[PDB]
Amino acid sequence: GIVEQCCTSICSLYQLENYCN
Amino acid sequence: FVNQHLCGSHLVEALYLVCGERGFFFTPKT
Repeated sequence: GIVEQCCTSICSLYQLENYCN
Repeated sequence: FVNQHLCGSHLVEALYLVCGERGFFFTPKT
């Protein structure tokens, strides 16, 4: 999920955006 | 070297920015 994708690893804008409501 | 990881309060601030008026759900690990 978001912590593994963006904290442990590095994520891109549309990966982040997909977590939005 | 500069750190690209987004963790903790920095991660929820990123969501606040990108999600804008759409909002979001989030669960702190803390």
